[PDB]
Amino acid sequence: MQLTRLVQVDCPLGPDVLLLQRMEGREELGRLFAYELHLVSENPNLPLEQLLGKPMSLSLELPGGSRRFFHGIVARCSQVAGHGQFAGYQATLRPWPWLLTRTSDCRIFQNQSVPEIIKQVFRNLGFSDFEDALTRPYREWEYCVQYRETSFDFISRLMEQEGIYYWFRHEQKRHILVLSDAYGAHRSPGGYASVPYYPPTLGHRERDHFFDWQMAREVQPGSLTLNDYDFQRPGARLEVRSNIARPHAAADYPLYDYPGEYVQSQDGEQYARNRIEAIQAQHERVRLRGVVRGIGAGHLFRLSGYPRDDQNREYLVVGAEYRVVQELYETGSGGAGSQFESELDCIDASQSFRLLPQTPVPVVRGPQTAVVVGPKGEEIWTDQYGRVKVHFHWDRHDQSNENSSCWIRVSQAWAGKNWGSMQIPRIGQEVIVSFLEGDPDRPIITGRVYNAEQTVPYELPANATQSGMKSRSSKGGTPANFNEIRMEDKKGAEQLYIHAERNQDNLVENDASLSVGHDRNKSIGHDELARIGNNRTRAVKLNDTLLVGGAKSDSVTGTYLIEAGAQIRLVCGKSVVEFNADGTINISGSAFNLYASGNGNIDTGGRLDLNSGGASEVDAKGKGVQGTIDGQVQAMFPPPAKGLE
Amino acid sequence: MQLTRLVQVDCPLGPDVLLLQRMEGREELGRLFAYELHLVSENPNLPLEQLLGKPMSLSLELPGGSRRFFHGIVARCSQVAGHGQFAGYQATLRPWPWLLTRTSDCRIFQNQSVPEIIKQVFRNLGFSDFEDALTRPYREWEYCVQYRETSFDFISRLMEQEGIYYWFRHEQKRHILVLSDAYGAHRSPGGYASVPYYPPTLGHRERDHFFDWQMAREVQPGSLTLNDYDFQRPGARLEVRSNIARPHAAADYPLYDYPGEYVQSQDGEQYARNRIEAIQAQHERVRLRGVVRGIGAGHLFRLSGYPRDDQNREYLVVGAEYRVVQELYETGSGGAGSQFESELDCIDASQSFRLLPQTPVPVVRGPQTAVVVGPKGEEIWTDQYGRVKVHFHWDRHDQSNENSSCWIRVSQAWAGKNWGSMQIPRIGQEVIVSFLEGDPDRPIITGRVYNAEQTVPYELPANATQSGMKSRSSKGGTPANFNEIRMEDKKGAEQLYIHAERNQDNLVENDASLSVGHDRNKSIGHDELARIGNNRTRAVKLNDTLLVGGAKSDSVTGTYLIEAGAQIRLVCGKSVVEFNADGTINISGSAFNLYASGNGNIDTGGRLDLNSGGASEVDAKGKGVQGTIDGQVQAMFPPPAKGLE
Amino acid sequence: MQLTRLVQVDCPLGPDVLLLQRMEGREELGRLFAYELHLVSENPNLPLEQLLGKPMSLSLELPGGSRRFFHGIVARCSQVAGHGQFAGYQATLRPWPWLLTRTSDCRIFQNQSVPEIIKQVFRNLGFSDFEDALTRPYREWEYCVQYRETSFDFISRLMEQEGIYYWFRHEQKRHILVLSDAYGAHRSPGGYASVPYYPPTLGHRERDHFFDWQMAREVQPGSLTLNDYDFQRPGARLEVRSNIARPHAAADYPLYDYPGEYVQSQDGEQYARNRIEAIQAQHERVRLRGVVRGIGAGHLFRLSGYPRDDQNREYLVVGAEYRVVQELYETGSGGAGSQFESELDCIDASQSFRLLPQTPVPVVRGPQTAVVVGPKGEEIWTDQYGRVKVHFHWDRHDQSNENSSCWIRVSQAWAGKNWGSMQIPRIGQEVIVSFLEGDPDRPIITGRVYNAEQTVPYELPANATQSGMKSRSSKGGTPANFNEIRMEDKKGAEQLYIHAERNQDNLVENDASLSVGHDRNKSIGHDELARIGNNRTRAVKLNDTLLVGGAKSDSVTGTYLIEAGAQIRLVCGKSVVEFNADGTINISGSAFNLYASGNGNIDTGGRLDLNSGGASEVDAKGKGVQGTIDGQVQAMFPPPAKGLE
Ligand SMILES: [Cl-]
Ligand SMILES: [Cl-]
Ligand SMILES: [Cl-]
Ligand SMILES: [Cl-]
Ligand SMILES: [Cl-]
Ligand SMILES: [Cl-]
Ligand SMILES: [Cl-]
Ligand SMILES: [Cl-]
Ligand SMILES: [Cl-]
Ligand SMILES: [Cl-]
Ligand SMILES: [Cl-]
Ligand SMILES: [Cl-]
Ligand SMILES: [Cl-]
Ligand SMILES: [Cl-]
Ligand SMILES: [Cl-]
Ligand SMILES: [Cl-]
Ligand SMILES: [Cl-]
Ligand SMILES: [Cl-]
Ligand SMILES: [Cl-]
Ligand SMILES: [Cl-]
Ligand SMILES: [Cl-]
Ligand SMILES: [Cl-]
Ligand SMILES: [Cl-]
Ligand SMILES: [Cl-]
Ligand SMILES: [Cl-]
Ligand SMILES: [Cl-]
Ligand SMILES: [Cl-]
Ligand SMILES: [Cl-]
Ligand SMILES: [Cl-]
Ligand SMILES: [Cl-]
Ligand SMILES: [Cl-]
Ligand SMILES: [Cl-]
Ligand SMILES: [Cl-]
Ligand SMILES: [Cl-]
Ligand SMILES: [Cl-]
Ligand SMILES: [Cl-]
Ligand SMILES: [Cl-]
Ligand SMILES: [Cl-]
Ligand SMILES: [Cl-]
Ligand SMILES: [Cl-]
Ligand SMILES: [Cl-]
Ligand SMILES: [Cl-]
Ligand SMILES: [Cl-]
Ligand SMILES: [Cl-]
Ligand SMILES: [Cl-]
Ligand SMILES: [Cl-]
Ligand SMILES: [Cl-]
Ligand SMILES: [Cl-]
Ligand SMILES: [Cl-]
Ligand SMILES: [Cl-]
Ligand SMILES: [Cl-]
Ligand SMILES: [Cl-]
Ligand SMILES: [Cl-]
Ligand SMILES: [Cl-]
Ligand SMILES: [Cl-]
Ligand SMILES: [Cl-]
Ligand SMILES: [Cl-]
Ligand SMILES: [Cl-]
Ligand SMILES: [Cl-]
Ligand SMILES: [Cl-]
Ligand SMILES: [Cl-]
Ligand SMILES: [Cl-]
Ligand SMILES: [Cl-]
Ligand SMILES: [Cl-]
Ligand SMILES: [Cl-]
Ligand SMILES: [Cl-]
Ligand SMILES: [Cl-]
Ligand SMILES: [Cl-]
Ligand SMILES: [Cl-]
Ligand SMILES: [Cl-]
Ligand SMILES: [Cl-]
Ligand SMILES: [Cl-]
Ligand SMILES: [Cl-]
Ligand SMILES: [Cl-]
Ligand SMILES: [Cl-]
Ligand code: NA
Ligand code: NA
Ligand code: NA
Ligand code: NA
Ligand code: NA
Ligand code: NA
Ligand code: NA
Ligand code: NA
Ligand code: NA
Ligand code: NA
Ligand code: NA
Ligand code: NA
Ligand code: NA
Ligand code: NA
Ligand code: NA
Ligand code: NA
Ligand code: NA
Ligand code: NA
Repeated sequence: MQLTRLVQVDCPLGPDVLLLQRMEGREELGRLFAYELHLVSENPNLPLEQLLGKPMSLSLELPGGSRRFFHGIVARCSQVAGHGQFAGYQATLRPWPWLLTRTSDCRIFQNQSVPEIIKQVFRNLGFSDFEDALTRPYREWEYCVQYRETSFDFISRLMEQEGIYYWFRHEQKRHILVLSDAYGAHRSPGGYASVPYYPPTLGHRERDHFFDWQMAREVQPGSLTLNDYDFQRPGARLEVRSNIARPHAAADYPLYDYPGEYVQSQDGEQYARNRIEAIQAQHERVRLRGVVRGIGAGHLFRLSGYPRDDQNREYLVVGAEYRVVQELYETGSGGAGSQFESELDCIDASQSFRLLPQTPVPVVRGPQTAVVVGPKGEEIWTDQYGRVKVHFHWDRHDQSNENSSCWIRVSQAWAGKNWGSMQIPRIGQEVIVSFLEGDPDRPIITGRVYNAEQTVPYELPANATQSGMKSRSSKGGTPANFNEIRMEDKKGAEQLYIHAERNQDNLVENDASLSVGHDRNKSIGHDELARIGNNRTRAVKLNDTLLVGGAKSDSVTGTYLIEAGAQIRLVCGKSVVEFNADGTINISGSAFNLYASGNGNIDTGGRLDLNSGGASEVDAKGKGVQGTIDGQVQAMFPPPAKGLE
Repeated sequence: MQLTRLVQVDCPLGPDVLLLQRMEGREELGRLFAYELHLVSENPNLPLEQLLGKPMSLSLELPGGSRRFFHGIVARCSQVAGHGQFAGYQATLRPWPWLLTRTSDCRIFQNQSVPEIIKQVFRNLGFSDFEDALTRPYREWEYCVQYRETSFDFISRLMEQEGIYYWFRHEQKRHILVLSDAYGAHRSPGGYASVPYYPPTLGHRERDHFFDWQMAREVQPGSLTLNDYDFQRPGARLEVRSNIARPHAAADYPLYDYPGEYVQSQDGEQYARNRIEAIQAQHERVRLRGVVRGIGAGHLFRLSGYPRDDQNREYLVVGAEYRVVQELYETGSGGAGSQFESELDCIDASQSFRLLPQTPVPVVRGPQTAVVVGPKGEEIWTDQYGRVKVHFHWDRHDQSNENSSCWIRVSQAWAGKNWGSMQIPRIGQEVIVSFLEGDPDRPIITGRVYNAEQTVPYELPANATQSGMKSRSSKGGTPANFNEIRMEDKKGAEQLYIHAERNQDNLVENDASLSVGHDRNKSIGHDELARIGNNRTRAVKLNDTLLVGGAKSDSVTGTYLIEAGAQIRLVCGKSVVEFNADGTINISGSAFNLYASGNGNIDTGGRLDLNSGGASEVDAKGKGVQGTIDGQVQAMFPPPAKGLE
Repeated sequence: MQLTRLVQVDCPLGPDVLLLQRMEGREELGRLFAYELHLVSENPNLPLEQLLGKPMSLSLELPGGSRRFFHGIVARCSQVAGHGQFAGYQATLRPWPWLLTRTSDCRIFQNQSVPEIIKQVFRNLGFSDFEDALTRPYREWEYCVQYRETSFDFISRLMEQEGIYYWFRHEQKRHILVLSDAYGAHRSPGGYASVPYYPPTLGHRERDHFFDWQMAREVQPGSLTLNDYDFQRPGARLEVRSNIARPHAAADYPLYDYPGEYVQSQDGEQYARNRIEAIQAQHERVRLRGVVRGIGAGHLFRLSGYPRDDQNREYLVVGAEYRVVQELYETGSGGAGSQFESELDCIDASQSFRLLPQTPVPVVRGPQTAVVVGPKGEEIWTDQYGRVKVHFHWDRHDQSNENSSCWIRVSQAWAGKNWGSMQIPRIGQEVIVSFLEGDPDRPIITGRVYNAEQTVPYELPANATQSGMKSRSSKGGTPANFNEIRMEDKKGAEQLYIHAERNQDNLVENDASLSVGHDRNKSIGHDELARIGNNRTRAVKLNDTLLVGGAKSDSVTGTYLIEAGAQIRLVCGKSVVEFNADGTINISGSAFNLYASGNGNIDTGGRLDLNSGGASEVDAKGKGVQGTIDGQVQAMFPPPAKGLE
């Protein structure tokens, strides 16, 4: 209210009575300021329930001109027990981004740009009151991650990567964060555009102006060429360069970094461009002092007092540092501007501003594990390059699903040009994830692991000596639908076990050579057809045995030679024929029929005639009958399957 | 001894003569102090053999009260050649933990708590003279590692992780390190419990008290929730939170970190609790100045001079900073307390103390290798989750064995719910070990490697084109007991070789389809039994050959049809039967017998009669005899095995 | 030129007129100096095209003695607008290595030593004007990498690892960088070798000398033992120690680090030696002040004024810090040495100098990928330990080939003593490379990956459910010369497919047991020979069928028993024999011949006689003829192969 006169402070509560003596306000464009206010006043006790966590309003004035009325947060404050004759305080102010320093997350941003990624940490826990004075387009980040760090640390490092900076466009209603870059972004007052300069010849003057200049210049790197890798296009022209030479000795000495974190070429030519431009602020920076109360970090002006036709040009004030000083009364009615002071760091226009990086790159010093993800009913979610998708064990955003990550590559055992090893991670099983050069924005899947839900395949903690690979039917995980190859290396009990869950189809292009040292037992269920082109040879050192349980059937287009070295019997019920190596043919039946279309000869070298001689019976020796054969076949697999109870 | 009067210093050698003027002693609870002593004295030369590496004794006095007689180590000292009129020195003191700064290890601690882990680096190279004033229980660490770092750096970071701090309980006999936490741990003198406060109205007073207060306060993070991963229980409620709000604006803004390094839940609720509590020291800290010689870092007191009913409460002095000043003689007989000075940082009780972390977390910036271990006679030491145990190549503690590590997980190629790849590392062979997020307390096994003792399986540095897997018999490593699958990819000489060290058991659930393009040679040693359920079909385009070396035996329950398209001979020594497609049956023997139980018919379409006609002999064409057959069988494998000499 | 008198500065342009007042020159042996020159002069505008990037020449003089005429680079310079009454400037000088600070590379050095590795970054972008005063030999580095960092940062960290340091041997022609170590490397003037010392009793003297001493000493670590791993010799005595004790309390307290980055033993005993020696500079350092204008960092001298027989010995000045001061005219004709000042840090000889390390070790915080390399025509380049060679995606040095790297080990899935897994990376396919403990000089290959040129083997992005391994013919990558094992896990359509690109050779040591649940179809191209030692048993539950397309041939040394349970026919064109289980033998032909060498009997139990009875024809039932059999064989694989158009 309180127009007696003199001191008028509010927004959130500020007494008009409470006087101010000193301040000390540093800042840099793209950094926080701090205003070292030392107060003194009447009040003994005021609360802490807001004022420590909420604004103050300051009012710096160039009357008849660009008032600078201020409004910003209190973040550290104190009182002082030196004088019980009147209060004394301290009060350092810092802007609203500071209140994103004392905070911390682990959060993933996807398919967003790195201006409007920063809008959300603002908006979700804050206002819309910031502004946009950007002009070119930047990169729309596929996958950006605020890793472990503080939201304030997060936003600024990204702004620094992209050349965005900021300042506070000072407003009489609502405070403002100016998201900016380049000439056509900043702005300044009228008639004020050109500010004075004068050596105050009698020590001091009744006037506001400049009384100091210094132009410091260091040598700066000449060119920062960049390079990255691109597996999408593993042949492409990866290199990118930037160059801003000004004409002098020992200038164009080059820099070079690998991972500049780019995918597409032109974007890497921007990044080299932004980081090259920041370092060239240092090339030429200028140092001033004046008693003028209009300018501050971010402001543009033009100097006219220390002249050169085009030395003193446009000037963006980067870091204004200033002071207030007074021990003022209502005495000597009047009293005017009790002394002030300022100091300055400026630049130009065709020579433009960028921010120097200075922050640890979120320090992911080793691998994590993650669940390879997709909720129920699913088992396989890959892509064309054998990529999968994961949730890291830090997600308060979904029941991890196809949105938990970008696609992540897998590190196979053996991988070549459309040939080599492949086992893609199923959904729900855990992996090892590394990070290329340790960047939390660049996962890569580098191995698998077993846990309590995803348990080892075999008998553990027991047959450690077994090894192999066993798969699982997909869509349907029944604890035994699987193809497996398993080598067991336990002495005396070694084995190689191959299990085809359905069908097996072995193809050998030239020759094959099965050698078994003891026995083979082959048992096929329904049918075998074996076919061999040219010749089939079968040699058995001892007894060859064959039981047919149906009709046996043998066709030979030419000749079938049946040779014995002892004896040949064909026994067929009551009709038994027997050929012997001594040469005695024996035949028994129950009748016989002998027919020749043409002729028949029966001859000897002894006697023949007819009747009496051939045995009364040459018996079939028991076996002959069909029932007997049955069981020599059927003594097979008619097995039990009792049933449980 | 030397009671003239005035200055009385000893333990390790201190002259009574040698006067002291200045000191400057800073400390913080949980940090080292340093006392900037500038001496002057008689002596020109005294040695360096101890005094630089050993104590001094100081004596600060509040006579008629709490004397503070001191005893601590010298760690940096100097003399000064300004005056040959009397000596001048410097002497900065620091406590005994400093003498664990200039040291360094790489050592593993197992199944120990993180109070009494610190007891050993103390005790093994030092004393038992420290104390314990702790009250709650902390975590008993399964696996804790002092990685590369200094013993002083090791102990303090752990104390900082667990909320333990310290101070020195000042003793007239033997110096003391107070391992502490919470109210019921600290302590203080009597009647001294309440110390004075007075603005020394005539500049100065004949009295000891306080003459300054300042209560600085910053805004602090509102809550640090934590989260970790737990593969033992990969479904569990990992999250843990902590909260200490005091009522003000912009307060309850949260923090969040992942790996807080916890296994079990409650312990993570402590860690969030300890780290949240440290940051809330900064919330409210108080700054004092007095001329009183009783208090120091760690001391508790209660102020009474600057009052508020409950503003000035209990006060644990966190960091006392103080001064001595004198140029004193035995003149103006008397002379009293030549001036002193102190400064202070205090806290309360229901608002309790914790340490701010500030030390690099032992910087394991990449993987190591390690030997997977167990001394002789052993080959396989795993557990239920397919874990093994390693020694890292830095052990001066055992011939590495089952105690070298905690169990470490392995990174398989393919791992799923009781299905997937397994090859567990044998004892003696080397691996690659990564560290989760780069923490030296969290190894994980991530790959294998060959070395000079553990050599590549094949012909190296030669058949680079071969690949595969070969196992080894376990318990018995004979350079050829093994199951192997080996693909060789050299053009013209390609091969797939499968080797079963004992037994092979292939199971196909539906169908199988072996196609070989050239030849197969199958040779079984002892027996084959092949059985097919339904039908067996065998078709050969050209000559089918069979040699039996024993008894051939063929049974068919129904019909055996034997069909030829040219000719059928059965030759049996001197009895040869020959059926021909034109229809001429030829039979030769040495006798024949023909019998029919019932009837016999012999018919023609030409003539028959008896005798003269059938050949004198239709010869067996040489082959018939048993000796011949032998060699057609036996021309097999009766091989040599000469013998070596 | 300009001998009026007084001030004589040049090389690159320096006016004789332009006066100098202050300087402030700090340095440390093994670091850059900086000379804080504040100028004042006539000139308003001089250019910037060289002078900022090029030298100045200073001339410090001890007339009648060791002149110190200087010549060094300007790197940051400024002017000042305070006085338009005469100019004012600043000008900080720094040596020529500074101009390797504002630069950056990622470059590999191979089979070179770490003195003459530094020669090239010098020589390729600079002069030969440096010098060599080294005496012992150092390590010839197999593989050294300047990773990301600045050339100045690169050279100094390596010099610090090896104990080399430097200073500038000040020359009247051409400036000099002294690459040095040990006593016999430094040097100094004559008669000057011993410099004075005097307390300037009337405040000041007409003379140059010392007027201050201080000998500061801290306690230092007692011994730094080292240890590394050596897979070449995985059993060897890795440990190495160093020790320099001087006699005092709390001294011999040890250090220990693992990776000291050594291969061979003695070299690690040097590294422990160099790093132990640096820390023992701090053990004893000495602080001086004089008005003498001959000495500077690197200079050796001997003090004689503050005596002790052997306290004041040889003195290598490590860091001289000095000053100039004057506001001089040509007035009071004469005027002499307008005042100067210096300050000092010295050491000795038998106690020798080394550099303290202080630089981030190039921070490779995670893995890269790389192409495993060798240009066209090649597919496999390995060594004896299964190592390959890579180019990292940052090479501007070759079309990456056998010189791109040192040999790098691969991380197999399973690796043991001449047994275990092997798939060595082919040339052109990409890998994952980690770095042991994150050192850019120690790659290790830790996994594979697919990209756009090196594509997945199968149907992607489709049969994700298939897995396996497929190789490729080497020397000849035809998109189907390969051995493959492939498990397909899709329900109802599961399969195990084995493909041998040429030959397959399965060996089973004891038994084998093929069980197929449905059918087997085996088709061999040319020949099969099957042989079984003892007994072959074949049982078929239903119909056994055999078609021979050539000559069938069966030999049995003993007996062939042919048994039927229904009937046996042998049909051979027009001659059909039929034996039946009731006992009726039926024979039909077109003639028959029956012969017995000895006797013949034909008998019955009914009637016989001759003629009338046996059938007019028992027909062959159609099948008998050879054409029919043909197609029962030949209905096989006479397939089409139409042709494309
Ligand atoms: Cl009034
Ligand atoms: Cl108010
Ligand atoms: Cl600054
Ligand atoms: Cl008041
Ligand atoms: Cl607000
Ligand atoms: Cl879109
Ligand atoms: Cl969000
Ligand atoms: Cl763009
Ligand atoms: Cl607003
Ligand atoms: Cl507005
Ligand atoms: Cl091009
Ligand atoms: Cl340009
Ligand atoms: Cl990166
Ligand atoms: Cl591109
Ligand atoms: Cl542009
Ligand atoms: Cl008045
Ligand atoms: Cl411009
Ligand atoms: Cl930092
Ligand atoms: Cl849920
Ligand atoms: Cl979704
Ligand atoms: Cl499943
Ligand atoms: Cl099953
Ligand atoms: Cl044979
Ligand atoms: Cl008979
Ligand atoms: Cl019978
Ligand atoms: Cl006396
Ligand atoms: Cl003494
Ligand atoms: Cl502090
Ligand atoms: Cl004396
Ligand atoms: Cl002691
Ligand atoms: Cl226990
Ligand atoms: Cl121990
Ligand atoms: Cl507990
Ligand atoms: Cl003791
Ligand atoms: Cl005691
Ligand atoms: Cl619950
Ligand atoms: Cl609480
Ligand atoms: Cl961790
Ligand atoms: Cl729990
Ligand atoms: Cl509690
Ligand atoms: Cl006296
Ligand atoms: Cl309390
Ligand atoms: Cl640090
Ligand atoms: Cl031993
Ligand atoms: Cl043991
Ligand atoms: Cl073994
Ligand atoms: Cl063998
Ligand atoms: Cl067929
Ligand atoms: Cl005949
Ligand atoms: Cl014959
Ligand atoms: Cl003259
Ligand atoms: Cl000139
Ligand atoms: Cl220093
Ligand atoms: Cl002039
Ligand atoms: Cl030059
Ligand atoms: Cl050579
Ligand atoms: Cl080069
Ligand atoms: Cl050597
Ligand atoms: Cl030169
Ligand atoms: Cl020369
Ligand atoms: Cl030995
Ligand atoms: Cl020695
Ligand atoms: Cl290393
Ligand atoms: Cl060695
Ligand atoms: Cl030596
Ligand atoms: Cl004159
Ligand atoms: Cl010496
Ligand atoms: Cl640093
Ligand atoms: Cl090219
Ligand atoms: Cl080459
Ligand atoms: Cl190929
Ligand atoms: Cl093919
Ligand atoms: Cl059987
Ligand atoms: Cl008939
Ligand atoms: Cl017919
Ligand atoms: Na806010
Ligand atoms: Na004037
Ligand atoms: Na040039
Ligand atoms: Na679920
Ligand atoms: Na048939
Ligand atoms: Na049986
Ligand atoms: Na000790
Ligand atoms: Na008074
Ligand atoms: Na609220
Ligand atoms: Na042994
Ligand atoms: Na039989
Ligand atoms: Na043979
Ligand atoms: Na140079
Ligand atoms: Na005198
Ligand atoms: Na001792
Ligand atoms: Na090419
Ligand atoms: Na034959
Ligand atoms: Na057909």
